[PDB]
Amino acid sequence: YSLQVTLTLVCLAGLLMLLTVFGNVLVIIAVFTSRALKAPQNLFLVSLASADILVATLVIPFSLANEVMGYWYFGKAWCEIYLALDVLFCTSSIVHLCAISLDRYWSITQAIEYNLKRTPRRIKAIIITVWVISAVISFPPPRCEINDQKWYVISSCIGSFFAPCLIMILVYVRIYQIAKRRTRRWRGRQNREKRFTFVLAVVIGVFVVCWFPFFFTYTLTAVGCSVPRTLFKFFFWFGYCNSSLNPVIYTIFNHDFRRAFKKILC
Ligand SMILES: Cc1cccc2c(Nc3ccncc3)cccc12
Repeated sequence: YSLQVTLTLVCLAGLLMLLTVFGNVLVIIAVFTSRALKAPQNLFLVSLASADILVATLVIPFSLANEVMGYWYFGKAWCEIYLALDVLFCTSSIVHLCAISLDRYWSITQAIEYNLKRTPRRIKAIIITVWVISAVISFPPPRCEINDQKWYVISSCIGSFFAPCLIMILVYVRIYQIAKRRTRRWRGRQNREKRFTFVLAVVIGVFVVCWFPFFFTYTLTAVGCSVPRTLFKFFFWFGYCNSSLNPVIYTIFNHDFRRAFKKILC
């Protein structure tokens, strides 16, 4: 492997881990320290931040060690569990994003009924269901490689990314259509149209641009195309990289969160 570039790589990934943990814990605090943030829907954000902190703190070094060291030095008793835990954490983050999107959609449409049914008990039930589905989809599993079973890989990739991606796309397309239909003083309204298009396109695009390449390229390898070469590692690294940005997308566009972060910083 590289002799000085390894220092550049290890340096860069430590930077990544730092940024991730920082932002996610900032959220967990703001959310836990802000009275205006005492809403049942922010439990999803808290769970997502906790999952991302766990992944960044523990899974990254083993993958940072791998590639860098160049081989799996830790106990072979760990690859079969390291890979599964990585899969579980990433799928849990994705499912948390999808559940947050679904809650937003159900709050925007059928607002009265869903507000009647927005109990913290239901919020916790959804959180536990997400975690249990993440555990179920990760229950099946000098070197360590990811699983290569075609059927298992295809099923896991499909049910862990493609379904939540489609659900998020549909829900946010519906939300965009609703906002546009309700869009029609006038300068403020037209400014608001532009603002919402943005906040949604960023949310719709960061997740896709960060995960679709890996999962696409992942299946491509599984289906047999396997054209991805080295770029897969870059696509792989884009995915962890996506987690660090994840809290920013979901918290910056909310004033109650902005002001809480400003208070915390100052
Ligand atoms: C099916 C599945 C779902 C979630 C994560 C997985 C993973 N780990 C990654 C992959 C991309 N970025 C960060 C971590 C490896 C192999 C399969 C996975």
